[PDB]
Amino acid sequence: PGPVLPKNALMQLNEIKPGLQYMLLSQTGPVHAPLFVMSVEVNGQVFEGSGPTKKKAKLHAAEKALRSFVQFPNASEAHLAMGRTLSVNTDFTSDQADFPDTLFNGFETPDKSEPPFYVGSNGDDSFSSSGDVSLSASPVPASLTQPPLPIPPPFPPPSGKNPVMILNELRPGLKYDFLSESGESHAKSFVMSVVVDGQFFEGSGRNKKLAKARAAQSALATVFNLHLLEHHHHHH
RNA sequence: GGCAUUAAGGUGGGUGGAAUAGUAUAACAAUAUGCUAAAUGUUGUUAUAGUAUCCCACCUACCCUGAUGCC
Repeated sequence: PGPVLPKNALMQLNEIKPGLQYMLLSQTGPVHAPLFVMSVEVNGQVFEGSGPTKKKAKLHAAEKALRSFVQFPNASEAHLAMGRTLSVNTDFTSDQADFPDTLFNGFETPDKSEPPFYVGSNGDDSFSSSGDVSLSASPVPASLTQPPLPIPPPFPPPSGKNPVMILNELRPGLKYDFLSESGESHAKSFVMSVVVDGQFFEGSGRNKKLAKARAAQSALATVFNLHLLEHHHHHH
């Protein structure tokens, strides 16, 4: 239907509030996933809530203490004739609200190019199947819109710019890999590859920096629908 | 065969610099709940800071290749 807001628990607490008290426990963790546990006290009942940042913590705390407090807005008696326990009858289930979507078929080109389409006496294994794999990605199919190579066509490397950061600051939502060399310590030719939005790029060089500058340059221009050698003053 | 000097490239480590990210602290205003009043909440603007992510430069060590000289 739509989103929700804490203003409910906030207003409601503000109403019931006879003069309550908020506490802040924990508050420790990494620099980007800190945990705060705020505990809220009314009439001697305290309820603790664990959220990132103080907002959600105090919120959940307020909710709990609200629901408890509405049953003890005042007191004059107590007992011990009650308690609580645990269970394990929930380690399994019999219902859901979602479904799988994984692959179930796949194929590979039977030859260096597409097979005939006007004959029936030049083979015996290209008209009696439609797939042979569903658990791998080793095939090398095509789309008649780009060469069948595992890589896009060649591109010119940079000569003073550095596309690794531009890309890693316009769309850092990628991953990179590094690939083999071709010498002992001289005439070396290392390479890097990348995967970006699902596409794949690669680039070689005399060192790891130059190789990433070519693989990145390729990834940037293609995925950003832009280029790197057609301007030089877009900013200053 | 060993030794000296000179030069090119690559790799590891250390140091320094920059950008991005989330959180936190502090100030100001507005908006909301009550408006008897108090208090609190929500949002906006501004300033500051440990860290994490990533890059760049410098320094050092190592590896390797070229050139020349001596024995």
